[PDB]
Amino acid sequence: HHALIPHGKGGRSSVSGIVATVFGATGFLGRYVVNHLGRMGSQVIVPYRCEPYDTMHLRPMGDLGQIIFMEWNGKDKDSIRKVVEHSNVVINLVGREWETKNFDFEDVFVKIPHAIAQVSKEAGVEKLIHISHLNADIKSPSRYLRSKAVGEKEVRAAFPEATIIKPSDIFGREDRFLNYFASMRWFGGVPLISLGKETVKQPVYIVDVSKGIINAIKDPDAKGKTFAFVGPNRYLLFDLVQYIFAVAYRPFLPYLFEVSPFEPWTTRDKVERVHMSDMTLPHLPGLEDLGIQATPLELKAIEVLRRHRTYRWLTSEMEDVKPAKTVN
Amino acid sequence: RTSPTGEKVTHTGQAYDDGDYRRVRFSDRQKEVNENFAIDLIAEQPVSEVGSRVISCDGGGGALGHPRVYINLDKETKTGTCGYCGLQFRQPH
Amino acid sequence: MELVQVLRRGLQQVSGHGGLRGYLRVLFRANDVRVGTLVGEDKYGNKYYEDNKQFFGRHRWVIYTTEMNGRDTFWDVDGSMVPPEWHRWLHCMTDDPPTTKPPTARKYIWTNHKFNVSGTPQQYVPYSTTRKKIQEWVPPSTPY
Amino acid sequence: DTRPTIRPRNDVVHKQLSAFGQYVAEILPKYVQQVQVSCFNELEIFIHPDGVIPVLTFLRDHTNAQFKSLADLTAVDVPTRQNRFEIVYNLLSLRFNSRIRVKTYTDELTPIESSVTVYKAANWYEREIWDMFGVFFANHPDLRRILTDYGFEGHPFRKDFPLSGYVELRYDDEVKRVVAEPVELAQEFRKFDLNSPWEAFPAYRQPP
Amino acid sequence: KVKQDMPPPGGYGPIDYKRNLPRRGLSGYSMFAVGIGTLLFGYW
Amino acid sequence: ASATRVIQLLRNWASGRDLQAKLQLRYQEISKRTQPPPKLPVGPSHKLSNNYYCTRDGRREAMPPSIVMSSQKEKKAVTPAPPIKRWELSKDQPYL
Amino acid sequence: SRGEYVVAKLDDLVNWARRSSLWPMTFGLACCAVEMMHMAAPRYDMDRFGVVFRASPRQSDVMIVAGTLTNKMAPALRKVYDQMPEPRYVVSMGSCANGGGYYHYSYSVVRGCDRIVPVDIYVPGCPPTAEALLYGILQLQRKIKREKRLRIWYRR
Amino acid sequence: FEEREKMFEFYERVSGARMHAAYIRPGGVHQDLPLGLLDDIYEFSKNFSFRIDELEEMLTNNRIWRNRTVDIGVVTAEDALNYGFSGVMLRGSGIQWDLRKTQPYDVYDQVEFDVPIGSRGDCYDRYLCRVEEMRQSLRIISQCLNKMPPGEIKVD
Amino acid sequence: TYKFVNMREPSMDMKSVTDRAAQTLLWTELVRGLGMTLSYLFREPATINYPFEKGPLSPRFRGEHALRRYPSGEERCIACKLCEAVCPAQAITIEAEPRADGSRRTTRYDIDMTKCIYCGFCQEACPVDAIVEGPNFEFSTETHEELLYNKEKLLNNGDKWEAEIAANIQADYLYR
Amino acid sequence: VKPIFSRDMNEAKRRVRELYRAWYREVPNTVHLFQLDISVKQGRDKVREMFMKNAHVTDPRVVDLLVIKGKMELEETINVWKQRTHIMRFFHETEAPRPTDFLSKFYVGHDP
Ligand SMILES: NC(=O)C1=CN([C@@H]2O[C@H](COP(=O)(O)OP(=O)(O)OC[C@H]3O[C@@H](n4cnc5c(N)ncnc54)[C@H](OP(=O)(O)O)[C@@H]3O)[C@@H](O)[C@H]2O)C=CC1
Ligand code: SF4
Ligand code: SF4
Ligand code: SF4
Repeated sequence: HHALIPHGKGGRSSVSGIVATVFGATGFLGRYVVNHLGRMGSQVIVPYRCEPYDTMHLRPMGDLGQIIFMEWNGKDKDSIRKVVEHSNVVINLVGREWETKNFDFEDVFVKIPHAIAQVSKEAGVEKLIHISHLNADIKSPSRYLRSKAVGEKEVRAAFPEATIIKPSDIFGREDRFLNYFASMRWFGGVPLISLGKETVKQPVYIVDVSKGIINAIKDPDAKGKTFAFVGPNRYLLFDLVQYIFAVAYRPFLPYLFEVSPFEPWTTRDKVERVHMSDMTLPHLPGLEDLGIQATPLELKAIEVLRRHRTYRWLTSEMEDVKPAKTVN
Repeated sequence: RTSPTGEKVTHTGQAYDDGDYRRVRFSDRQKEVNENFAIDLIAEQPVSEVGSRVISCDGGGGALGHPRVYINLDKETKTGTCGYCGLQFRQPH
Repeated sequence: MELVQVLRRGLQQVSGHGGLRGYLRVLFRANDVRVGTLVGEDKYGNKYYEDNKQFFGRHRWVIYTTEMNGRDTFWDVDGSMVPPEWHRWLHCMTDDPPTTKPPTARKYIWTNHKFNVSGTPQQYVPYSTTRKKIQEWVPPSTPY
Repeated sequence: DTRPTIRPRNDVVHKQLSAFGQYVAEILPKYVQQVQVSCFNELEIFIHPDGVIPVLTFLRDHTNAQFKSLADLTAVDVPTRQNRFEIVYNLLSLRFNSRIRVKTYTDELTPIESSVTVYKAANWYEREIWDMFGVFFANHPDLRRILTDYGFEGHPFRKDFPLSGYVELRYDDEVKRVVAEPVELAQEFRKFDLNSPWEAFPAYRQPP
Repeated sequence: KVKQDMPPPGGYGPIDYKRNLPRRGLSGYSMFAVGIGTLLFGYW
Repeated sequence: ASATRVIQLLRNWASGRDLQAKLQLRYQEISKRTQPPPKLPVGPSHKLSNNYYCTRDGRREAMPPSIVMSSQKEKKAVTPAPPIKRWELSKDQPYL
Repeated sequence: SRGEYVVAKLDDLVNWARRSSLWPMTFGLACCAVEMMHMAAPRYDMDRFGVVFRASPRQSDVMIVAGTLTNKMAPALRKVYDQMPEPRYVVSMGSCANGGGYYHYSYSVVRGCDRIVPVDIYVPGCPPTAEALLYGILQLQRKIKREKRLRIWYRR
Repeated sequence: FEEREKMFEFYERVSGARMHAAYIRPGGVHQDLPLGLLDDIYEFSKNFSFRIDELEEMLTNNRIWRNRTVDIGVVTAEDALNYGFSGVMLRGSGIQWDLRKTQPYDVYDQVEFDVPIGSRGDCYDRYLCRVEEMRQSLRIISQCLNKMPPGEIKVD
Repeated sequence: TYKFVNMREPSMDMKSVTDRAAQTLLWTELVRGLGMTLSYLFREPATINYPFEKGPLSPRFRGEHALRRYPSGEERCIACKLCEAVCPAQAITIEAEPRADGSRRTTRYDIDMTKCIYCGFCQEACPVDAIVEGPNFEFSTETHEELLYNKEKLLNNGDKWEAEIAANIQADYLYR
Repeated sequence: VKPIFSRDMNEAKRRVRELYRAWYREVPNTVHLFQLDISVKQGRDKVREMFMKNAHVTDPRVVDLLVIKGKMELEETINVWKQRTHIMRFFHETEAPRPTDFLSKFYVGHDP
């Protein structure tokens, strides 16, 4: 029904015929996804629950009448219906790394995704892009990963052709993974369980994940396939943190926050997930399947961590830190 | 008038179709529609009967109207219609 | 002396706004406490006053209504609340109040002036007023 | 003719300007190619481009030609001529309360001598001419873009340059900077053909 | 008849167009004398 | 202005000029915004006779620039114009 | 509830402070800056509303883009905007700032400051009359008054 | 600036826009003056001289103002001509040049005024020149208000 | 013809030198300026009480564009499109088709106020006084899309402001 | 025709090499000055690419003007007259790659 012929040169004023409802657009991955849709000329329907002021960053990402902001409630199915009725593609990015007063990991990673998928199918949405985690497992101890996998199964049940993506520790300018390690100063030295010597993580670049999502939407065979976005290289957690502090000009000092009512600095599940080595699933399609070539962390490391410089490393000395050893 | 979708039809005969994605723009905002259809309004206006074969209409108000045009009423079945105003004039039978 | 006259005039202004309560009300709703002849009041409730003694620009003023078009305006005095007919007199376009010289009545003219609805759910959304230009071909519904 | 509609014309100034144009041509036969006085009393001297500095220096220092003020230095791009760019110098003589125009021609490659030595005001004018049209000025103290963007490519005022340009600017969150992207107009500039099919001025008719 | 906005019969009145900055204050000798007198009274 | 005589005197003394004579704020010398309907006049060519446009077509009476000299196939010295006359010092106020 | 009542009242207090003491920075670029000055002129006197022209952008809350944002000036506008502290609001004054106005099809004019910086209030006109600009600021004040930042944090 | 606001009203009364008027059009002016406009112009010009004098009272004789202007940015007359300076720049250095006098246009030949001429070429003299130009402008305005002829406002 | 600003030699009379030194030492001129500002303090402020008090405006004021109707109720616009041509910013987009009755009625009258320069050429060009800039200057929006005015928006603006627009035209049509 | 600066192509090539040396040596500083995320090799690769783009020119006059324009860009880069975005504009990043295969262009649009 809502099929639009793409017309234009793929610019801001062009028409790509992608009416997309990017759930959780006001987020780290959300911004890049909206920007890619906006630069192509897509009708990005933005459902938001926060203040409209917090959504202003998404306004300049699209041409006039291309970014539509409408309020939605995760506890209201009707809100989901009115925000995906005219959409031909729905992207679900709703996920909080810490539980809240009225939203628990189950609600954010099972209940809300399932409601979106069920409503989208009833509305007739062509494609759904759910965003899981690579380490998500039904029997994983962490509630975060366990709940994410539970919702992933329910997403497939409601939306049979849903294209589920499982990124692994996305890194970027406004990321909660690289910046989190470079914020160990608040947490004394560098709190590392067992010096983080048994954890190998595979981080993925933010743009790579976002471009993959856009490519998945265009890809005609991506429907119904559970993609897993893996990083270019696997780094030892200790080496990765050493590299992070190195380019951030931070003294490497190798070495409760859930209570904080404001956004928790650290979560028990986050601590477990940080010290949990990233899984390796070779049976799932990756970025190369979608055509996106993985970008090494080294090239984009400075863009995320130069801003965390202390006194004289972004200039003057400007010592070049060599790439950290990769456990590959 | 209102479309089957529930969207009021403009006097320009425009109504976003059910399959039209652009209909989302009125999701939480009203669709500005003028509620005085001009075509209906002139139809209300009565047809003047002027004995003269040729009459001139300026739209009323002189300089506040439209360029004066002279209308011929020879046609018996048809009624002379102002080019600008649209007012209909007839010659009494 | 004239100072006593000034103070007495201030007390007169206090009385003229309908007691201390009204005096404070106009003080905190309009930040002005001078009185003037009530030229007229629109249907929405805004009251218009004129004092020729005041210098040009403050000779005419409007006290906005508390409730207009189902909106509380006790503190939110929108500048677009002024009805079109009073707009001429208030903005000094004409020297004739609409009460003295009513504007010509036309059926198409609105019966309820609406303030700027930007930011409200009744805001105007742009759209095309034309129809589809190129009609497409309909495939036959009967299998060959 | 007469009556208020017609503009009054002063013949005395016309005669004076014609005489002075002949004066300049006689003094500088090496460079002066043509001398014209418009019907609205504006003397114009056409000079070979090699004579930019000599002719201007004569028109500035000569006792009977004290044009010591460079009013405006501009260029006119006519693509139908081999020397498409036409460099026009507008001068002012306070001593004799008169103005004169020195018009020269140049190509897209042939350099033109800078007149900064003659008039110090020529600096920024020639910078603008180079930036907008692309006319290189030899021996210029500092010839660089003065009005366009720093990284801009192309000369905008050229008749072959698109009005909307080739590139547009916008802010991109992914790169966290203002980026340049190919121009895409939501509403194309509607070209209006207004030239009437009927001749308007018989006096300026070009015979076939 | 023609009713353009025109100068009134007889024209408008005169308009000041020159600097009016007046002369105020005592002479230099007098001002210095006043200051010195205040000083002398203070001293006494 | 509605100011006490004392305030007026203090204001004038501080300024050094009679401010009440020329107050910047406009009170009543302003012209009435509502004015009588005007009757603008017609131009010199609003006539029913001797009004042929050929006699008043200044736009079509322009001519191409006259070519005084073209390189393509005792005189006295000539100035562009008579030399400018020295300006004369103002008589209303010679020195500001 | 009591918690909602406390949060709502505190949010209203915070909203009142910001809207009452808005500090704008004059990003005067073109003709519209002149009318902006006439807004601060005695007749209208934006300071009467608490809106005092803060020269320092580091101590400003509202950026009034007044004029034609050219391509050459475009990077500076964004860089100044991100150096503004939050909460920061952008008010676009004039058709040139809104969508390019007279120079929309120019080769070196940004097609509206909305592309470079997110805009909150658009003031129409060329130039918008000082009252219209004052009206826009008051509309921004009402916009701030409607904001419920704390309430949403509590109801999160 | 309040006086500038009053003059902006004169623009709006005759054109309908405060700053950009498009009133002077090739061929004349768009419309005739609205009845009563000339009278208000006379009232403003009558009290405008006092305002200029008040400006001089606060700046002209002030020693701090002189220190910031006297012997600052001195331009030799010959340099000004060679550098293509015009207007106050030429007059500031003593060059007796003014297009309204040397090359009269419109009916400037039918008005009588005086051209302020500097003596030192510093900023202070140019400041005095600009002030005096305002004074002489009132002189021209009074003449125009008393010589405005009857007729059409556009070429027939 | 020319007046000598400055160019005033100082008298070296001992009295004149004394007064000059008095000005320098006793800071007389600074006190004079201070007194001038003090005088300005006791004047009446010129601030109008917005929005309760509005600034003066003339009937020729140009503001929000509006499409008018004949007294019968028919749209004056007869789709001549010359207002589209005259518009110096190319802001008006007009598409017209023969109406069911058969008159020249536009199917699209779009003007983006974000591109319009509020020149007023459109109202001067219209031969039926259909498009007339209204008196409303306070129509600021919060989103760019709102500025782009549809034909329906223009018709509604005309219907809202018709009384004032007609009164102003009646008060100014003689001048035009 | 009067040569702009170089009478012969060999003289023009001398000017080209001089400009290339200056650009090659400036690239490391430019990355430091504007804190660019490109590598020194990347900048020097771009410099060579830009020079190689205009490698089909045969007129010494055109080569001279190209060198003059190249000098002007270098002057702005050295004098920090350009901004970080201006330097990055050489490296087209946000612009989506337009394919060259006819079948791809056929799918993309009506592009000729
Ligand atoms: N490195 C990573 O961050 C990785 C994350 N993922 C998953 O992919 C997604 C990436 O999220 P990202 O864009 O980084 O955003 P963030 O996790 O940084 O911020 C949370 C996002 O989810 C939305 N959200 C969270 N809880 C709710 C709720 N209860 N109701 C509505 N919206 C909610 C937020 O919108 P709002 O602020 O308005 O509430 C915002 O868009 C998440 O689902 C995440 O779990 C998977 C792999 C790696
Ligand atoms: S909108 Fe009009 S007044 Fe404002 S900057 Fe643009 S052209 Fe100038
Ligand atoms: S000029 Fe008037 S009649 Fe013609 S299209 Fe425009 S609004 Fe309609
Ligand atoms: S007033 Fe001017 S800018 Fe506005 S629509 Fe008319 S012609 Fe265009």
